[PDB]
Amino acid sequence: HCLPGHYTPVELKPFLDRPLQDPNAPGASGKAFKTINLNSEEQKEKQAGEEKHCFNAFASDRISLHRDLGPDTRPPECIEQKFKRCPPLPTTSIIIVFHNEAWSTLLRTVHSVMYTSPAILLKEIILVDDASVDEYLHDKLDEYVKQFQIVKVVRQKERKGLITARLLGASVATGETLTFLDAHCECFYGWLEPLLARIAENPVAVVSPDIASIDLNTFEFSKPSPYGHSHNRGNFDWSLSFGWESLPKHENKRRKDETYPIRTPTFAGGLFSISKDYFEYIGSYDEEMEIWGGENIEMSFRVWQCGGQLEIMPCSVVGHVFRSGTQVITRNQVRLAEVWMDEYKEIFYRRNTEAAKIVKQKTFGDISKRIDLRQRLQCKNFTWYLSNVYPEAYVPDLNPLFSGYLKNIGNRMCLDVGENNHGGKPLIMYSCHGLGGNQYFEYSAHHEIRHNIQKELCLHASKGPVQLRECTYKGQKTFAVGEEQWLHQKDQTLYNEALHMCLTGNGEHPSLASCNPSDPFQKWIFGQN
Amino acid sequence: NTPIPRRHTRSA
Ligand SMILES: O=c1ccn([C@@H]2O[C@H](COP(=O)(O)OP(=O)(O)O)[C@@H](O)[C@H]2O)c(=O)[nH]1
Ligand SMILES: *[C@@H]1O[C@H](CO)[C@@H](O)[C@H](O)[C@H]1NC(C)=O
Ligand SMILES: *[C@H]1O[C@H](CO)[C@H](O)[C@H](O)[C@H]1NC(C)=O
Ligand SMILES: [Mn+2]
Repeated sequence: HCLPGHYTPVELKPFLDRPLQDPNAPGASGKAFKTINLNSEEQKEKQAGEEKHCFNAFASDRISLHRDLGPDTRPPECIEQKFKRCPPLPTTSIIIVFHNEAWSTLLRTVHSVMYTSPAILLKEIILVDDASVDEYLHDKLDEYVKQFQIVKVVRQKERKGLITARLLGASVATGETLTFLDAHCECFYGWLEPLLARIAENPVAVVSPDIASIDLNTFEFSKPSPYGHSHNRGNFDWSLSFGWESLPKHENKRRKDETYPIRTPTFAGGLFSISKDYFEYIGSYDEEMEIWGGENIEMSFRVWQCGGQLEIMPCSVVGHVFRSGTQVITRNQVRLAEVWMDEYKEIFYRRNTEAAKIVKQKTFGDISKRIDLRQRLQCKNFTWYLSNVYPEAYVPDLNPLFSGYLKNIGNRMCLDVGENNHGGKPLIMYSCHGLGGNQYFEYSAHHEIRHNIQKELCLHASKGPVQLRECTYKGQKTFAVGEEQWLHQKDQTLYNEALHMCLTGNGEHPSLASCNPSDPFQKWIFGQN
Repeated sequence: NTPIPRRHTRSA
């Protein structure tokens, strides 16, 4: 079953030929649809759509389910890439989980897949209904989908979330590989072959496309650039949030051109392909995780520690409509920390008070099956992960000198880094929540007040609003500069030695003021959670 | 009062 040479373009022709498109139609070729100066009914429809789907459904509903994305703008080595017939390209089962998805967005996803995926690879499209209410997602969907012959709806009767839905999808799939997509995606030209070719070469590779943005207001598709605009890897922070970071120099050097995988410490986890056999062998998903949140970080750690490769294939591009309770997500994160993170789980627990509580109350469930998996696969430990996969990571102290919150006596609020503070921004005063996160601060042996969830940031004294800056102390040669050294004095003042001034919690932004221990706005409690 | 940021994946 193993033929010589490379697949021909005709061998890889798609499952369905895209009908000719109207270049001046709304959102043609992936262009912006500006929905502006609407009649009175029209503004009510758009507003309704926005509240139901958290994207401009008014726009989606006026854009073709068949829209092309214009010329192929990938790097030339992606466009010219040829694939060996031995080992053969494996078949794939597409698995899409949906819950109350717009019709326009779900069926544009399914049409996109059929117009872009080689017929010889596309075994089936499995749509897993996670207990949708919308009636059009019941019999109308079932009947509409029959014409495509390979599309099947699987009904999860009660809402159990993405994890359970994906495992149900995988249990009925007959493809050699599984390809997970969300229900609001558009495939670019050539997206599937690079994922399936990489699994063919390396059966322990878990491979993700480069995920392009579809704009939630205009549905503009951010097209790839032919230079390959400097790529991102996935990471995590010590709140166990998924994030994106630049490639290190060593990875830029290894990748001779864009057909080379990007090795990624973590994956976003919405869009990826895996050998169906490897998905089973590596322990699928932790069945005791509820709804969703954390499963992509858990699977990242498990794949790396248990001997697989987590890769982004930049020749593979899929667009996704990016958008924008806590107990379920925190419990999922505690279960992954308890199984994979060894002694480093305490770094996470100190930053997420709800997680520390779930651990102390032992409400995270039995993990014996995931511990047995880790033992049976002889997985490496989290020290090995950090040394070998993510040697660039900032790793906080396992046992920091001190951590907690900084509560102001004057206004009874907490010092707070605010949203999206990666340095260079002032701080705010915010209601004390006791949750850690944006109110988490550590005290160091060098008298620094660190906020160290993603970057190592230091409270940095200035004439204006105090700021967070990247700490100057980071190893043996370096020093903590005066602006980043603080004394918590017997009068409860936070004193900067360099500027001879005290932090005040008055005004919009905490600032330095002449030291006045009578001023309750200058009195701070460095409390423990 | 805000949660520990997540709910939808962020883009690059
Ligand atoms: O209760 C739920 C909530 C979400 N999803 C699905 O899980 C995927 C991820 O959710 P969403 O797109 O909102 O997450 P994001 O992509 O923004 O991270 C989508 O295919 C959703 O339809 C689900 O099956 N059940
Ligand atoms: C983790 O494995 C490394 C080698 O990869 C070893 O040096 C270290 O002692 C192990 N850690 C623990 C806590 O066993
Ligand atoms: C959520 O964001 C608000 C500001 O919008 C505060 O920074 C608050 O501290 C945050 N909550 C947590 C738990 O970090
Ligand atoms: Mn999504």
